[PDB]
Amino acid sequence: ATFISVQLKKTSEVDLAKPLVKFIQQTYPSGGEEQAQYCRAAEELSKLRRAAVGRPLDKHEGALETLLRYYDQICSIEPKFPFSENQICLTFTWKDAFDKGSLFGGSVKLALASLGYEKSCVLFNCAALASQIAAEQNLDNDEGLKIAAKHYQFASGAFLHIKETVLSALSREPTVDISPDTVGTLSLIMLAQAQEVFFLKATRDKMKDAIIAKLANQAADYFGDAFKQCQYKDTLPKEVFPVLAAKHCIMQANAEYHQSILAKQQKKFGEEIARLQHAAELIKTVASRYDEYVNVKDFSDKINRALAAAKKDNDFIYHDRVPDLKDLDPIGKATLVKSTPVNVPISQKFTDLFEKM
Amino acid sequence: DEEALKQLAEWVS
Repeated sequence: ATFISVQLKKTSEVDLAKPLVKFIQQTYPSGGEEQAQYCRAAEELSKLRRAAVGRPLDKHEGALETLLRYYDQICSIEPKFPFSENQICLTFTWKDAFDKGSLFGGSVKLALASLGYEKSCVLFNCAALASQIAAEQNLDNDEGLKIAAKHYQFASGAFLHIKETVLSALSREPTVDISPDTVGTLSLIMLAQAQEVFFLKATRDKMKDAIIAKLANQAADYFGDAFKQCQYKDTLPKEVFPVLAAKHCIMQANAEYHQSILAKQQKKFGEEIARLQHAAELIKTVASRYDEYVNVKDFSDKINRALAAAKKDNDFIYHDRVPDLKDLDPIGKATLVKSTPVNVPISQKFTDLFEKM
Repeated sequence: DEEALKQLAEWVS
């Protein structure tokens, strides 16, 4: 099991309170109590940021819920505070999640006086953590499976949301890690991995070989498309392209392997052999191009066991004609997976610190 | 065959 996850973007500390407190004492002549509490709620928000984006990596629902709360909050402050009028005086500075920058200098960083920029990088890190937690799961466990599937789908919908909104909200030119191309590709990757998780669920629940094959076939479409978005690009870490190329072939081999079990059941012995030969070729390709990144050895043995047994009996008993691949029906596609929409609130039991404002 | 498919869709729910 080799899953892709995304590193969180780094940020630097900001005093959210100082510039927010000072811009609350406006309309609101109440230099007394009520108005001067909405200014300690802005202390809670500044502390919340330090919590969401400042603490050393924690990989629990603990740390993700913090992040998602922080995102929820930032979004409900945008009507409260003048920022695409701006107006207020906050600068958020974030490093690019991927571009190391030249060691002939420093990071690739981008400072902007924008709530838009802030929420985008926050959402990014919500997606990235979600992907880390999904990739962490023990997939030999039904609840591990379920947490991976839920989180890959969240991460997919949240990268996609950034794709539709980064440019609108930034005004300026985004950094390449959050730009629509990188992030549309990360969305498709998480969604591929979500599908792969359903394939593994079905494997585990020993479902109908026909079901499993369509689930694997659709995964191969998703992984196919993601590697093709990466073919001419060097934005993501270097392990990403070869993993996606490998998975695209592994997924196709799983499709053919399970479709072969169905053919056999149906006494279509020639078709079984044809599909198994396709599987073995795919898996032979991956074993020789991509061995630094996946271990395909037990699958390969399993295919070779089935193909050796298949050929021996067809030659000695059935004499079925082994058909050509272009003459076989296509394996269908079952998609069980979508990009979770970002609809605030995204956090568990949210309350806006500035609700009655 | 989309019967066992709904009973997969509604697991992650």
